[PDB]
This record gives sequence, structure tokens and C-alpha cells, in this order.
Amino acid sequence: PMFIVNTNVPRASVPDGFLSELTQQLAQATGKPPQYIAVHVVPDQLMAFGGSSEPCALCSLHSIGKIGGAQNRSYSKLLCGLLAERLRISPDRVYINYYDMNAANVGWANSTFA
Amino acid sequence: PMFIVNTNVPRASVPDGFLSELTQQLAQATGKPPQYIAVHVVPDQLMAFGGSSEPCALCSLHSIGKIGGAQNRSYSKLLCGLLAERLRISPDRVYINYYDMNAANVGWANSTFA
Amino acid sequence: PMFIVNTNVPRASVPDGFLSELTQQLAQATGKPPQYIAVHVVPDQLMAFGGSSEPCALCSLHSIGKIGGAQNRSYSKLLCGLLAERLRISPDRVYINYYDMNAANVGWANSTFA
Repeated sequence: PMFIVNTNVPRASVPDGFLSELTQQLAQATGKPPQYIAVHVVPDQLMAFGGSSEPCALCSLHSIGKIGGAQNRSYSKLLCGLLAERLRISPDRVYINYYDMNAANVGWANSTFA
Repeated sequence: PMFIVNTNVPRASVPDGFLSELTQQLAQATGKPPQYIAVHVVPDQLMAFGGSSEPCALCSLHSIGKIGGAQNRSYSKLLCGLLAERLRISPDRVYINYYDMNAANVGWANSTFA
Repeated sequence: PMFIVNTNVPRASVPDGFLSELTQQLAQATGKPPQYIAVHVVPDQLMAFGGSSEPCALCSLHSIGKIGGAQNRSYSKLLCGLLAERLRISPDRVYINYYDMNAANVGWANSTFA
């Protein structure tokens, strides 16, 4: 699984260790080993949510499986929770796009997961 | 809806008010309230289009519905028009990927839109 | 086609001409004309892969067709090869998401490819 956060929060406001905390919690939520979790945080972005520039985030979570209506609700609670507690972004200024990737459509280590 | 522009145009060339303009014009084009529209502009990127580093943009529009053949033609006319007029990017150096997102696959405010 | 590379490798480590090399090799691999190939390289990112901040990359390749099990295996070999050789990123620290885009869902030059 791979989780990307794009935010207008500045770099200095991303706490030390936040990528590990994401890695860990994403591992627990998806059931996948942490070795397979990738995280990418993009601060200082020029962005707007609902027409204003208070803290916000545009995110994506891609996974081979473990994506669905109940699981995504749970992920959104977890990830909005973390964004609120660590980056101080209100949950109502966060979008998270979920993508259930086919194994044949993810490349890694010179081939695909298929 | 969420609209992302990635471009090699420099930051100083993005006009003041461009994110509000995009918010307003996308609210109008999609019919959605502006409170639900998110916009993200990423200048100064290292990019090429047809191998050239002349001005270009790679964009995405993600929405729960309001995506389809005729709508997307209309969005492309709108958005290429805005990128040409405001950022001086030729329409033939713009790509916009459209995504019709399932409500169950968009997280927001601690849950999904489902 | 559009190929995006996000990496923690620093900008100074991206060799001169790397975007052209990608454009050329992608054209040959996908069979698509080079004029239609867009490339985007984002260095200096804040990321983790398996929890570690050792060199890594999160990538995407979008194309109208030419996406499939065998093709994607071939692309992954090619692109991991290039990331290893040019950016010194281990293939096992690279994820590439593949997207077969509907023509009606790609905007370009004021319209779509449909």
C-alpha cells in the first residue's frame, strides 16, 4: 500500500517521525507488513479547499486489495485522525482518494505483483 | 471535485487569485457548491511534453459523478482556456486525466461519501 | 502516455537528459509517438518505503491502451532499470502504478481523445 498526502501545511509543522507513524498505522489498518507500505508527504503546497486556504489535504491511498466500503470508512477515520492530531488539519478539509489496484497494474522489483 | 495542475511554469507566473478563479469556474462547470471544490497548483516542476521543456501541464480532475464524454470535452475546453490565458500554456501541451470516483472510494470528514 | 516519478533522491542527482531518456525509452516500449509522451520528475521528496528513508520512488504510468499484464512486466523492468542506473534507486524500493485510461477520460488541446 501507498499513501500520499499533499498539504498547504508547512514543512516545519510536519512532526519528526510522522512518516513512521503513518507507516505503522497503515500496516495495522491494511493488515499488510510495514515493509510493503510506502508513504509520501508533500508540504508547503499552493492549495485551496472550499475556496479558502486554511490547512487542508488532498491524499491518496492505493492498495492491491483491502479497499472497500467498510475498510475505507475505517481508513478515513484513522487518517483524518492522524492529520488532525499531527498536522492540525480539520477532517472536513481532507479528501482521500482510494484505489484498489489490480496486481498486474503495480510494478515493483523489475516486474509486477501479478 | 478536486483539480490538480502540475506545471513547469514558474511560481511568479501564476496570477494572484488563480486558485479562486479555478474554484469558481469548476463550481460552475460541475454544478457543485464551491465548498466542495478543492484546487492544487504545483509550479516550477521538472517536466517534459513530447520531450520538450517548453511550458506544459499535467492535470487531474477527480469527481464523484459529473464525469463523462460530453462533460469532459467541456471541462477540457474550459481548463485549457484558463491555463492558456492565465499561465500561457498551449492547449496542445496540456493533459487532463478525468476520474469518476465512487462515493465509497473518497474519504472526507472521518468517513467516506457513501 | 504520462510517466511521473516522485523520489527522495536530490535534484542534483538527476542526470542531465534524464527526462529525454525516459521519453525515448517509453516511446519505444509503448509504441506511442514520442510527441505524445509526457514525463515529470519530482526530486527531494519527503518519503518512506518500508519505513526507511533510503532512496526510493513512487511512480505512475498512464496510457490510452498499451497497458496489460505482459506489457506492464516489460515496463517495470525498463523503468526500474533506468531508476537504478540513473538515480541509484534499488528496484525493490520502487512502486509503479499503471493506469489504462479511457480515451473519453483524457483531455488535451481543448477536447478529449474520444
